[PDB]
Amino acid sequence: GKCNIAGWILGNPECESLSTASSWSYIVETPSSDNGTCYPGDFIDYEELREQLSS
Amino acid sequence: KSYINDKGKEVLVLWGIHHPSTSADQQSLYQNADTYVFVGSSRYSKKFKPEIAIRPKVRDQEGRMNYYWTLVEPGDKITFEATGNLVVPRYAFAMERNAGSGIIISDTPV
Amino acid sequence: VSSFERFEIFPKTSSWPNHDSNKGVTAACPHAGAKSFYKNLIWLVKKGNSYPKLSKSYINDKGKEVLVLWGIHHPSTSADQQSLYQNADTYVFVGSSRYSKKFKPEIAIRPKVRDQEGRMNYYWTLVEPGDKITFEATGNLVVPRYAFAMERNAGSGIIISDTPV
Repeated sequence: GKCNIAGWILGNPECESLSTASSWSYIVETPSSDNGTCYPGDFIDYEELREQLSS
Repeated sequence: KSYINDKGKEVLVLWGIHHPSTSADQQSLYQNADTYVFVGSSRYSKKFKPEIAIRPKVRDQEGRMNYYWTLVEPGDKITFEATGNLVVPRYAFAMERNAGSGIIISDTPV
Repeated sequence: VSSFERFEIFPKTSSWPNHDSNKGVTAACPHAGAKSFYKNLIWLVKKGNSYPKLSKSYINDKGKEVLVLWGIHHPSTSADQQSLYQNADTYVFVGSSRYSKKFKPEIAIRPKVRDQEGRMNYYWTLVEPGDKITFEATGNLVVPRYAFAMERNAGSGIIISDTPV
């Protein structure tokens, strides 16, 4: 939905309503999905994590 | 605090390190002025040192929070040690990664 | 690069009332035989016998990216540390909305390169339009003097050649 992987995997309060199945084949974000790290800072090796979690 | 992976699969553990804007904020949150955080498993090992300084306000914050992650193997222990500045895990994730997909960024409806 | 404008991000004459902005020269960087230093950086040194806590911010009002470069000096000896910065146990912190790093001088003798047993590490970041970059130090900071407002264009490369333009 309106969250990104950072926001989703940390449990950003705006993503609580998302349903997360026990498996998935790829990930979809929207171009306007920017509910991420609501407290600013660095997400280390973020892109690696995204790839790890992609399926 | 230690956790042993008894899930029979990899566990993604995420945590945060907080870097306060000021020495006052450091004391107000954690009391100890000179703190560290340590995270260790069989394959991961890293000590963190809070870097206290004023950053430009993002979302009204002059402090920063760094986010870290690692994959704990089945049967392995990960240990967290801290005297401050640790955003500890509450939920972690047992998972099985399959091959390699990717991330589609699109308005296209499911 | 489609746009490139050098500007004095921290004016040498006014920015550092509590530090010495003239002694930071070295025989390793001679200019016309005299000891000198990088134009775009200033090697700040203790003023008299004091290096007070430094703090200096710049807000990006250029409507474009600003390239900021700075240096961290790692003296060869504890002696050199005191002679330049007085404080024996110093730090430097650089922070923006996107950058955040604390530096610790690593004091040790390196093999002499260009007559220096000390070392200087060089760092850079791109400040977004409207963002602030902050410098904090109790020694060992080679501060910015000029920075660069810029617009990066697409993607070229670097030709290394004697062929004439």
